[PDB]
Amino acid sequence: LNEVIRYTLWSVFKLKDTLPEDRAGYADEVQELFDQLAAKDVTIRGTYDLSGLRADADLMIWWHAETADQLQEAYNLFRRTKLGRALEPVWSNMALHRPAEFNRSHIPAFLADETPRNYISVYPFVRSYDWYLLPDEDRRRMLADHGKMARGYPDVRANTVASFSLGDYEWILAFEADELHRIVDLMRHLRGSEARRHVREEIPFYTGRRKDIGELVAGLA
Amino acid sequence: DLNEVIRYTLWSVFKLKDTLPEDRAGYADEVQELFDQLAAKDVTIRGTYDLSGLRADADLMIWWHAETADQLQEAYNLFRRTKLGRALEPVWSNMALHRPAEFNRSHIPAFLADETPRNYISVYPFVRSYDWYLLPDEDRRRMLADHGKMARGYPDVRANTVASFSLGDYEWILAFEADELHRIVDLMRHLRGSEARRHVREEIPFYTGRRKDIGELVAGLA
Amino acid sequence: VIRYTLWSVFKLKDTLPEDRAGYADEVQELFDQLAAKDVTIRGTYDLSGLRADADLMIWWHAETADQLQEAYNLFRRTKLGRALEPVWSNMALHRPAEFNRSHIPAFLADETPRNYISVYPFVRSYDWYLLPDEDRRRMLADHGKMARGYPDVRANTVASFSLGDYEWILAFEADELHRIVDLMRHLRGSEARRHVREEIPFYTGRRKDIGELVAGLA
Amino acid sequence: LNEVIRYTLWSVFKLKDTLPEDRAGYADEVQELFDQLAAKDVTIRGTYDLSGLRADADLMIWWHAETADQLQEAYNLFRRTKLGRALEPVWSNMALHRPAEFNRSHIPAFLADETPRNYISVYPFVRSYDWYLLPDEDRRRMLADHGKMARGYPDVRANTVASFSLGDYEWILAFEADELHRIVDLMRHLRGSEARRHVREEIPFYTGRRKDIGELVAGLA
Amino acid sequence: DLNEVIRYTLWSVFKLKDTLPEDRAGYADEVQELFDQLAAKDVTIRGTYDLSGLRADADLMIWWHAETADQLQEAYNLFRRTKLGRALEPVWSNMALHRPAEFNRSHIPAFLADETPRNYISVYPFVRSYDWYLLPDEDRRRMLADHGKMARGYPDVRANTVASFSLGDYEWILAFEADELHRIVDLMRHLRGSEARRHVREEIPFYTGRRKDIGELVAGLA
Repeated sequence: LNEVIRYTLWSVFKLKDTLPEDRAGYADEVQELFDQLAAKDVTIRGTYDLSGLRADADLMIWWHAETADQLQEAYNLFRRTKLGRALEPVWSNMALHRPAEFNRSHIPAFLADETPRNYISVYPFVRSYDWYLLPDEDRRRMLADHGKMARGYPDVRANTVASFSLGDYEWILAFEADELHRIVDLMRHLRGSEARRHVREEIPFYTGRRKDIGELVAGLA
Repeated sequence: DLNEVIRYTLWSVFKLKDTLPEDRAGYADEVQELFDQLAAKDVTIRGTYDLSGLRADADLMIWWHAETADQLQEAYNLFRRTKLGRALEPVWSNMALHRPAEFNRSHIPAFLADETPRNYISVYPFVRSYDWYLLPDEDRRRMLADHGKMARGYPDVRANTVASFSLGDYEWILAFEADELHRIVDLMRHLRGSEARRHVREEIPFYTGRRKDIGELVAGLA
Repeated sequence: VIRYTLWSVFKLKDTLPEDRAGYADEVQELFDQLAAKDVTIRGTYDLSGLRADADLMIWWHAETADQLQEAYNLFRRTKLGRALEPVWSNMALHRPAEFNRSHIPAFLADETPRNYISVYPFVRSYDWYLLPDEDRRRMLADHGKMARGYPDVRANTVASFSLGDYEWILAFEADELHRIVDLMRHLRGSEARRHVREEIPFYTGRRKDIGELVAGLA
Repeated sequence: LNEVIRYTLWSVFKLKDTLPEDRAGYADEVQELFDQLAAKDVTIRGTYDLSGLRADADLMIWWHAETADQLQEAYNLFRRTKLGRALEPVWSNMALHRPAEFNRSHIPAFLADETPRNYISVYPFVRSYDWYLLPDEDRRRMLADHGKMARGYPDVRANTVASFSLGDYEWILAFEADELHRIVDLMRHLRGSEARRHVREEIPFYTGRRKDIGELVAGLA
Repeated sequence: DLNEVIRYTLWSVFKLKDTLPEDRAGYADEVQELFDQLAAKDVTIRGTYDLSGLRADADLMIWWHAETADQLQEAYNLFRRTKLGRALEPVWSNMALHRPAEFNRSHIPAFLADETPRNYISVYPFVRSYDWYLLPDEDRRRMLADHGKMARGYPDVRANTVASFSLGDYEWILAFEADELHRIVDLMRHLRGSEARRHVREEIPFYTGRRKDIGELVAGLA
């Protein structure tokens, strides 16, 4: 299973303005595309309401597929929908699942049968310049201690997917949880790991409520 | 006790797209109607704030809080449909939620304690050093205690430091309330003398302004 | 005691009209009504060409932040204001100096405005205010005496903690522009340059009557 | 071959909204211009689909000529096509092959005229302030040691081209391979090189699929 | 003695809002007329440069200098009123002023010594390290001398490094002219070997282009 090929693309959009007072068929059209996409092996793990938690983000789409190419096609197809034409691209990064350095049983929840949860917290990651230059023992230790420190939070599901030379980052992280504050306390608790001493960048956070494209479109302004 | 409530707090900053119209008759009223309706659910609107002139790309800040984030999201998009909302671009909207303090569980944000909101506010995000939370518990304790001790001469300035890890780009959203603006000024200058200042990576943007009823605010905006 | 001071920077949306008959008078009218209310318009400055995203600055002060907020919105309603984009607007408030209390901003001591200005924000190092008082006393005394040879450059350094993103806002006015330049360069030799995190953006420009300023702008 | 004066320019664009549904002339009119520029010595090594992998890029052009002025003319002409009047410029940096400091048979894989592969990732590069002040031995060793580390990845072609004072950066980098995941593993593997301690900037990344102009015009939204 | 002259130099960079019309009418000529009128008032226009393609956000540069800042501001606003001006938006406009070099009073920017503009320019701002001006004089004097020596193989590249403290965000504006673009590239990479490289905080954006008469500039542009 450390041998699948799967590309994950999280892509974030913001309303150009408000959606129209009459938005009949906006939701349905997008759902239509989401199904014929699901025909091909392009799965839409979730769409997400990001309104109000960020001023420049309103909608997120999590899709994954077997080639980067299929995602690119999906992205452009969405932008042709009547909804995508009322949105502006904001941030859209792709990552690719690779075997973990040490613990080869570490697997992202979207490749481990796990259910999508109510809330998501997505964000890129970039380590210090000498993270990967460290004596393997030091990095395996900090990476293991850091996983211990989170064993109290199995109600928060992790996706931690390599992204080197797919964009500006080293990793794209996604956290799934039914209770939003459990994500908060996880981050807060993990500020205690020694790994925190080897971080260059973890911005921007996009955090939202997983929703059906029907009520998502109705919720948006 | 209050350290066991779940209260999400949201600060939403807007700027005029350009100017309100000359006749702005329905604008404040329609917004007050929405605020009244949000108050029927437990969506409380602690205040609206005039930020114009104190920052070139901010004119209006709504402070609201509620039991789920979803109600804030709902309230937010509902605001953006009002006539006032359609004259405004979003600029900065960040959510936080009270978590128990680490050492002193009697530290409670003012909005949680149902304190009275004051005439002026300064809201700003906050990010600690990378090694702040890794420092041995004794050293973080006496820097957190010493800094609150330095604030004793300013009881008129009411803190609202709230956790925000993974709600957005920051660790903490801070909101200070006082009836005289220069006292916020004087508190920060004085707190520059606390040793915790050596454990700061980020603390901008600042959104400072005057608390106003929605009718007066909509009248005085360009 | 208690004077708030505001520097408001705008840039053209495009150009002004060819026929700009009303524009300067309308603004001068409002400046006159504000001076009645004790909202002082200390100057308007032409910033064009010296920065691509800035064309005019207004320096106004008053007894409360609120009067300035009100003045700022009134100005954005004029014809000239409606032809502008807000770029950078930051307030400060004088507080008595930490060490030498004769040291006060020029515009409180009522000195005349000079021909040119350069306005910029300031943020000191994280540990500047944690230093022993005698160290900060020495560095402030020394940086100030290095400036003895530039008595033609008037300072206005004004605390701005919690009003916006900065700790101080700085305004230098001199009759010859190059004198500001040489002052800056010479002070790069003060030890206090070791305790700086941020000192941009600079807005530098020519003091002009509002009439002359409207006509010269693109 | 370290004597050839060759300027190479990568030009990134993004859609202003979307192309029209009726895009008949679009892909053809561009392909004409490419034919003319190749009649001069303006080689167009590839067009690339960048969409979805970045929210603010959709199309990259990799061109190169004997003179920088030729590329400037090519650029303004392309911006005159119907496809070009449909794009905002996003990022366009030029570089120029100079001999290597130590190993003069390291030469960009594009003036050793090779084959453009399916996938490219392009990004700028700026070294630490003191990298060039290091004793020649130390910089020699690190560049050599980092070259060894990429032996396992010979299906990935390196172009790394000096850029000093043609723009903000010190080099432009382009990596091309037929299997996208191989660029990913190469970057990750190379984070173990000592030269990682002498890096100040390496972004934005532009990664995408080489495509023929007609196929690319049809794919974009 | 050129050290006692006062000469303000301004580089003004613009990008196209979209693309120029097909019918470029007297676009080139209206601008050339204004340059001539400015030339009459001792507003020298050393060069106009094609930036396009080498930077996605710049197509045109104007290098003009004069005896007062004010004259350059007027030139600038007048240029913006031309038909070409109305088809551009400003990107980056910085002014500088020659002041006597710290140690070697013979170092003089090329334009002030009335040398000939070459085919290619690269312009960029510069900001030194915080302690740069605080190093003991002989450390800084040695480092600048050595950096001079390292440039001796490049006399075909002319330097115009000029003080800009307080005129904008920087310490110096630098402008290098050469007849062959690759000589600039090579000088830069060669000077990375100077010790002064350890005392650098900022040196972007770079605007690098080809010197062109207004007419063919306006014609080659998109």
